[PDB]
Amino acid sequence: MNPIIYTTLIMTVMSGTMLVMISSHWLLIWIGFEMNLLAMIPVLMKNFNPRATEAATKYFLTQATASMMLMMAIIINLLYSGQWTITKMFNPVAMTMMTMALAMKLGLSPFHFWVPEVTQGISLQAGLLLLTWQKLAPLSVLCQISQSINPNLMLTMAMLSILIGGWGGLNQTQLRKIMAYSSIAHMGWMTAVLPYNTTMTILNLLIYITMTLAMFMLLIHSSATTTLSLSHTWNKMPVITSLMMVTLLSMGGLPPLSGFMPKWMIIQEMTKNESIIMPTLMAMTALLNLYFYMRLAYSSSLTMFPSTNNMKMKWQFEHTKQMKLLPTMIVLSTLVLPMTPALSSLN
Amino acid sequence: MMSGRPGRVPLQFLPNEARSLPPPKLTDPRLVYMGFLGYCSGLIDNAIRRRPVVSAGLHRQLLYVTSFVFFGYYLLKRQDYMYALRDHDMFAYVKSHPEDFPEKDKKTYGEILEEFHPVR
Amino acid sequence: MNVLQIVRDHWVHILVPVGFVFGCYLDRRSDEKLTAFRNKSLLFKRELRPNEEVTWK
Amino acid sequence: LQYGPLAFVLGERTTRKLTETSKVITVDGNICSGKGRLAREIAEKLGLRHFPEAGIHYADSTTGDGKPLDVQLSGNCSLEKFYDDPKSNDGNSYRLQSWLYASRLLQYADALEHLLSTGQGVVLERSIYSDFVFLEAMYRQGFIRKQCVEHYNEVKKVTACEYLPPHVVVYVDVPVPEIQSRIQKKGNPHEMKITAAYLQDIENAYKKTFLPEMSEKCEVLQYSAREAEDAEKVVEDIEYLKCDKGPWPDQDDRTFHRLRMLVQNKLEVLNYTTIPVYLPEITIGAHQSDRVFQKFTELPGRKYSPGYNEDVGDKWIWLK
Amino acid sequence: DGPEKNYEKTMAILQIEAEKAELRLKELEVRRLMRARGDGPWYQYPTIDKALIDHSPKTTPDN
Amino acid sequence: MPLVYMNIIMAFAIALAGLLMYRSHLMSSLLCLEGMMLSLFIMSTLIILNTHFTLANMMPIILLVFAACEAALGLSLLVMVSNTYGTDYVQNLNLLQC
Amino acid sequence: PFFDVQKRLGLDLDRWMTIQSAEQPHKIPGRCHAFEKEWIECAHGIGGIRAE
Amino acid sequence: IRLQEDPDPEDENLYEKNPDSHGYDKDPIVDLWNMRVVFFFGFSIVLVLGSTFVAYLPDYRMQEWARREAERLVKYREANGLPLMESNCFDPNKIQLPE
Amino acid sequence: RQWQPDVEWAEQFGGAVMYPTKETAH
Amino acid sequence: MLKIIIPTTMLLPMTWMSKHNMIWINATVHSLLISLISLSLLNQLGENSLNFSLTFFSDSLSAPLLVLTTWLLPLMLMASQSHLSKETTTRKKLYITMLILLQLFLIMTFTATELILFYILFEATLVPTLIIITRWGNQTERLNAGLYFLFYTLAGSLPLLVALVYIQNTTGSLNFLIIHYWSHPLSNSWSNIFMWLACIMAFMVKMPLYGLHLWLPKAHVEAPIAGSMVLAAVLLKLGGYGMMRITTILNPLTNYMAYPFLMLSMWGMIMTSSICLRQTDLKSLIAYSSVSHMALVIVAIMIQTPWSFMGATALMIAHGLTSSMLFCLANTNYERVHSRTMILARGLQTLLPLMATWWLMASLTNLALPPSINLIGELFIITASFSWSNITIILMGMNMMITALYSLYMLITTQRGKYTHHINNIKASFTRENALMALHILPLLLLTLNPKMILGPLY
Amino acid sequence: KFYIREPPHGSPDWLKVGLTLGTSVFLWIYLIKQHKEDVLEYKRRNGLE
Ligand SMILES: CCCCCCCCCCCCCCCCCC(=O)OC[C@H](COP(=O)(O)OCCN)OC(=O)CCCCCCCCCCCCCCCCC
Ligand SMILES: Nc1nc2c(ncn2[C@@H]2O[C@H](COP(=O)(O)OP(=O)(O)OP(=O)(O)O)[C@@H](O)[C@H]2O)c(=O)[nH]1
Repeated sequence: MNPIIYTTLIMTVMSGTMLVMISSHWLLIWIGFEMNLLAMIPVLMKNFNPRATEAATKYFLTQATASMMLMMAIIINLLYSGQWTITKMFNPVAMTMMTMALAMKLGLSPFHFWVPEVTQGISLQAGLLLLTWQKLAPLSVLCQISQSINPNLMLTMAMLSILIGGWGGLNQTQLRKIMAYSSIAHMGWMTAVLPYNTTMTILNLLIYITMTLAMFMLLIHSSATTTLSLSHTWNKMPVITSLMMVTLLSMGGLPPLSGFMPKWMIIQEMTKNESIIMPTLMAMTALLNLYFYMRLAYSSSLTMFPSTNNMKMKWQFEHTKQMKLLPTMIVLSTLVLPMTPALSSLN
Repeated sequence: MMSGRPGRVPLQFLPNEARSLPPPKLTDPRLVYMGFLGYCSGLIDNAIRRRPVVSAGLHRQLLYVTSFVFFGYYLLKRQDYMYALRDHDMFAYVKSHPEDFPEKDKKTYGEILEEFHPVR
Repeated sequence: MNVLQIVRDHWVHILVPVGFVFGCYLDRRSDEKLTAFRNKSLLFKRELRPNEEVTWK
Repeated sequence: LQYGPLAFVLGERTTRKLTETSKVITVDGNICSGKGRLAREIAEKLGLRHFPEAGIHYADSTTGDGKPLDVQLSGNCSLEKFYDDPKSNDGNSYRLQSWLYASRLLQYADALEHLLSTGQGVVLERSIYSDFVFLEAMYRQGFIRKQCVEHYNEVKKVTACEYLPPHVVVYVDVPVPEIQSRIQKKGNPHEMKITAAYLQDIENAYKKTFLPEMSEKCEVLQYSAREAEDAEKVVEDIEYLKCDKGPWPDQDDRTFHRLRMLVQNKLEVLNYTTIPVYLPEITIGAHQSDRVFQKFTELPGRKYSPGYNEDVGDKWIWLK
Repeated sequence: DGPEKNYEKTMAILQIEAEKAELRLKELEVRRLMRARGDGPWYQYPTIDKALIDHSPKTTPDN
Repeated sequence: MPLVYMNIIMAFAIALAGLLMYRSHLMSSLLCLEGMMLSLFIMSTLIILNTHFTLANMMPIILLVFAACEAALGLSLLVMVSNTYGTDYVQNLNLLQC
Repeated sequence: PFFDVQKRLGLDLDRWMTIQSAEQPHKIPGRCHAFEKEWIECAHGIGGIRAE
Repeated sequence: IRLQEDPDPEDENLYEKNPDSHGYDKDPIVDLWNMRVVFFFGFSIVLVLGSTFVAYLPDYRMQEWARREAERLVKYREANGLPLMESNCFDPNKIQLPE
Repeated sequence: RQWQPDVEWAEQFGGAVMYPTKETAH
Repeated sequence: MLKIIIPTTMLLPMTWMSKHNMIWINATVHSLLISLISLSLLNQLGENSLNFSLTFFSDSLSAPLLVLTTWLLPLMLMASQSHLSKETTTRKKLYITMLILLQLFLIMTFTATELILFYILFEATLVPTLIIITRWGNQTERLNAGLYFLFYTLAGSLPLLVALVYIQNTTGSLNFLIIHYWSHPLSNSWSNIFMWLACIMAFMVKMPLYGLHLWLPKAHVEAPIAGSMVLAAVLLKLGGYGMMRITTILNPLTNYMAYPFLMLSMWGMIMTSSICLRQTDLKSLIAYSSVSHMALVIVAIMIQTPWSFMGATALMIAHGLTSSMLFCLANTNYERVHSRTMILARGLQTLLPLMATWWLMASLTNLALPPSINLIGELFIITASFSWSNITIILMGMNMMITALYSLYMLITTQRGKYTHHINNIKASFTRENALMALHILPLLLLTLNPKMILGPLY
Repeated sequence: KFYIREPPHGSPDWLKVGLTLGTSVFLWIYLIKQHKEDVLEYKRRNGLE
């Protein structure tokens, strides 16, 4: 891809997301979604392998189904209310239909099998983009319309995302798949906290965005895609694996690392809303995420693995890609807990 | 909680009124800790690039801590303003609704019948 | 004797002592923020000394 | 600024600098078949620069002072052990072949970067496409196991396809018995201990897969020993061939950008040279890898990033 | 230091933390009330602004 | 809540069911998607024409505008699956399962 | 809107089409202009939770 | 065995090179200096001086104050004949009994 | 010498999934 | 407490930049001055807890444990450079950093004022211990050890977090002083029963209670020596300390649900002790003995009697010292033999007379020979339990009996016999370990002389 | 010297270094000026002094 073309496509993805997060008209929000979908496929197809074609397809048809469903909801709302403004749904059917219409975009419900597939098929950089930037728009729409959600549906969605993500992550050695399942689990956390206080949803989303950025760019700088290849990084470059394990402990949410602050704050919120079984359930089932986080950490830094002799030349040559914002990203990824009350800035 | 409060103007850090609050002190432990994050970010940056993490690129580390402190100051001012707004909306709503905030006819422990549990 | 090497070797040592002094300074600069009840507890509520204008620093 | 996406956005192309004289050549042949001689002759006759045949320490030449690092630190294998004791459980032979493959890979990478950056043509002694002749010739001689051969093929497919074949390649045809006599007269005791069947197998593997599959990728120039003796005629042959075969013509500036991106990142080039396959002569143990990496770190100029090591004579590190 | 040190320090700490505690309780109750009724500065929800409405005489008289 | 709306909504429902079920090909699913789009256009047009929301008649046009764009992108995806696969069927599209 | 840039810049991008009572071309009234106008003028600034 | 591994290093005892080894590190001078610092700080100023500290704190739990007020009120109550302690720790008169 | 992972320990999860079944197959 | 926090934090740069040879010396000496500074913290007001600031306070329960940790920190430093000699300087510096971060987290835990902050640092002790156990471990199931330890701790930790935030919403604050002064009676509601279970089971997991105690025979047995002693000596005390803090707002319900767990410990302390008798490894035997002693501390906690609390605190301190010393002795013998079965090297009393002694009073203190603080801490709990219920005594009376058996059994089977002829690597006793057991033993008898300090807040 | 080729950062870039210090001093004196403006403005807001 011509670099200018790639820049324009990225700008169009960002412009679609911005149009979603700044427009009041429902049609304009859908137009932003459409621009995002339209510009996302070539980014995946950048490397042009059959894996990329497979993943880009599976991405497309799911998103297209979700967007058409979103139109069905918008049109029903207009029919029953006569308003395009993004305030609240005046027809229960329209909203209990858009809840999953906006869900396949996030990929949390049983509408989640597409996420690991697309993540594994496409390249790692576009995987970072898909798992970080492609979630602000539907989450923004959900935040705007959170006033009129059916809490039972949204909470069931969040529970299923958490449970299946944590369980599926236990049975993959490819980094892209277990990161997709981790993203599903974090989607479940944020979507669970969504109906009560959207500020905690924003805080968890920001923490997840920065921390997944740090994790993925560490993966890119390590040039690893399978567990064995990542384990081999210790001989060539040990500081990457050392930061890997700390960032994985943050993935699991072990305090005093940054990853606890959302998991903590979310639990503080819904227990204020008389919800006690749900926070305990999520707190216990995050251990499934933690298990494969520690499995990845064990065979990356905590136990040095059989290396390859040709790495004698690999140590001889340094890196060239700068990986901008990485050292800052690790810092906000591990130690921001003492500045927890700063979440009031979001509110 | 406050995204729907009347009078809010979107997309601007401090809404002018916040200057009536005491600005956070430059010594503030929250601010200096955010400066510490600036130092740490320099350490990883040198370590991430195979550099003498302590002595390499003094300017780069110096830029890191300075940048963190500046955004640290504005975040702290923004942080304190919201908490001040939370208290303002609280007490104003408390005064505006006396019936929903009853007062308690204060009495001492000598008249409270607090049951005692024999610890056996 | 190469006293510059002496200081370069022995400047590891000063960190904990200066940290101790700083810690003492700080938790001294942690009671002046809690003078809300100086000579106000009824048990120790005594008069204010003519030459000593506070009960505790 | 080094060439990146920003340079293409700015307008830094490479079809502009690349001309007809910008050629990448490899002069290939049997052992001591005069390939280095003829490569040098075509080099300074056509005006093109010359990178010598990549060996164990060519990569050692690329980085730092260029002195050949310790054999243990630089791939713990020696050509002398190959020549003296061919069949042993330590498997120095396949380690030799793999390290030579990766060294020639980086040699071709630098060569491609050269004529895609400054436009000056490049000449070489053998390359990746002639690298397999050795490994197959050895394997046919009861030398290495087929698992090593399959690891070699899997590394070749995933670390050679991203590169593109040369412009022209010259073959110096010297008969194998003449090669045996030449090694007799050479004098080095290690090359005495050679199987003539191995030399005939090198010749066979050359003109059975290398030259045939070459002919469909670029233009081949088979010269006999006497024919390649008169270098003027071979250089005037390579001048007038057609220079119109292979993927070189149908090579847009965007694929030029791709190949420059690939060559400029050496860690990318040899990223798949260390794929996890766990071969008996390839897995350096955890303890051995730890100690050897520490030894490489204590070696001067290999502890910090190139240009930051204070022990070697750098300066301004504290504002660098 | 003397016992009065700890006595007055504990007075200040206890007063400050008790104020924090019942302020938190008041926060919870106020949030519940304002979310339930909406007659307060926060928890307001967006509604269509009236200035968008056009009052000029249309083609149909009894619009 | 009148009658024609029932028929258009029901047509959209069957088109949603048809999209969410594949049999062999990729073109058929895309056709079912554009049928969903057709039902959406007819429904929205009916709604806005009935309500005399004159400023909103552009909305079905923009619907069709992005409709054609998605159809084009989907069939280019099918072009690539045919180029790397010879055919367009989806059951043989399984290389990403592991 | 999530990040209402329109009110910040005072620029109209989609608010003209949001409601049926807005300034339509050639002053064509909506079918239910009067009811929409009354409902909108009723619950303006009162709050989206008090409106119901 | 498919894994190039060095032989396990022998368990190297410290005494073979300097017999005076204190079991701290290889170099005798820094080994000995670590000896001096531990045998100084662990025992002299922490074990001994610390024991003088803990044996000689100021008033602990005000037990001496407890005794020196205790015999005072025993003197008072036993002299005046009042029971030396009251079955109630708080005056029943000021306590308003329910119902 | 503490146990450092060897080849057979590495292969315990290096491929497909680390929980192999008949569904994993090949 | 920043007169102890700030120097501990600033101890990190010293090791992290010290030379290749000075890290051990500098860390040891400056940790010794840190312990000296924390020795002051034994200064305790009669009844008022020393409230240094809003977020930091100490009383007669937190201060002895804090002094124990600070005095302990040089001991891992002295016990580690034997098995850490052949390592890169950066790796050694990080091992030291893990130890300092562990001690720092323990100090903030013991001096914390709000229950949520206590939970934060209490659990946050997991990470440095996890790194120590996993990376620097030498045995096989160290990787399994880390998983078992982390998951066992967290499975109780998270419900505790939910209970604490619920308490904050309901009561108003998690501050210890508020929840004690403004304490309210707890009704026998089943939701309150589950709240009590959430507030109790985390600490009882780290106690450990019988049954869910499998993380110690699979964690302490595997960790490097420094990790092993910091685990057994203090990290076990975390649950007891937390329970002592939390039973203020857990009454009068406790008694009704005290019945299952109490006897679960009371019976359990027998089985563990029996498991000690038929052991094969020294470290496993010490771990099971630690489980039994901590179960006795559990019983002391759930009696909720003043005497029970004082005996509990004394037992925590004495058990920490004794377990650390026993683990150090086991490491010395194991390193000398490079194996851990307690049959490979026996009859070493003659070869190493000072080790023979160190083992003798290590066993004696483990056996609770009076008037050592171990014996008085045990006996106070025994008397409190007898006051609560008489029959307890026989079970109690069984324990030390079986304890005494194994308390001498290993000493009989490791030094009190005939040496093994084929082994010869047992060299002269390096004075490092002998000195280390000295710094273990003399404070034990010193505190025996004046047990009013380790007696707890009830004294 | 050691490296046959010139190093990527061997001789430091006077340019980027110059901007680094130039922006850092900017951030510092803007921070100070802002703090003084806030403290004086807060003093005159509620009429404290
Ligand atoms: C108060 C300021 C403290 C810091 C500045 C002063 C430092 C010295 C403090 C007093 C020391 C008195 C005894 C000095 C003995 C010196 C022996 C010696 O020279 O050892 C040097 C050596 C390291 O090698 P090198 O330095 O190169 O010298 C040998 C070259 N062939 O071998 C070595 O082992 C190095 C020296 C041994 C280590 C000495 C202990 C260092 C720390 C001592 C103080 C600890 C307490 C600090 C706080 C006190 C107040 C509370
Ligand atoms: N195993 C192995 N050895 C190789 C390979 N390429 C080159 N070598 C060795 O590198 C040296 C190449 O020598 P040649 O160039 O054939 O002959 P020469 O004696 O240098 O003389 P000229 O051909 O005239 O330069 C010999 O030791 C080869 O065995 C390869 O792919 N594999």
